[PDB]
Amino acid sequence: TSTFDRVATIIAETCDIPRETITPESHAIDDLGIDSLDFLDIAFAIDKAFGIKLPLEKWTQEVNDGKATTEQYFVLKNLAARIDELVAAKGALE
Amino acid sequence: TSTFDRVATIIAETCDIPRETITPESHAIDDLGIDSLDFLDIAFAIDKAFGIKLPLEKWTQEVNDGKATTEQYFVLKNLAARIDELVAAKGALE
Repeated sequence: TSTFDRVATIIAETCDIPRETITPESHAIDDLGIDSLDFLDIAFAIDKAFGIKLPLEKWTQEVNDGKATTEQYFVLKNLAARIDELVAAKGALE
Repeated sequence: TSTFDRVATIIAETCDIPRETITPESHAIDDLGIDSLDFLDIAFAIDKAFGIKLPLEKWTQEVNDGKATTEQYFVLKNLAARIDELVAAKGALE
């Protein structure tokens, strides 16, 4: 099962959002009716689901230091790529 | 300077929000025109400002486990109380 599909499922069940409406181009923020509280629930679910920790503070720092754009963290297809990166690192550690 | 006042200043300057409109009863979320991206900037600024880390994942877990309400984390007066608690702990460690 692809990382994105796993993410879509998590989001759909975490915020009761119709799975069919979630695409790789959707956003984990300001979209799908996802409010701030909803997003924190998504980040929580993703962390436990993949055994990782979305480093929100670190990401915010990069977007401010001009080292990243919001799209690379919140666009679902890219969020999946961020998760794969965090998984690879956590895997090595394990 | 009170913890709340410090928080109000941070929020005002982080999201360019008129300080006069920030009260102890305001919310760090779904209020003051604060969107999800704005909130993450606020959490970031608070962490560095007080030398602490707002444990967002842990809080989300408590609100889900029925061990806490959103009000005790996002209502500014209460957020200030959460910060004072995190500071006390960090202080002891230091």
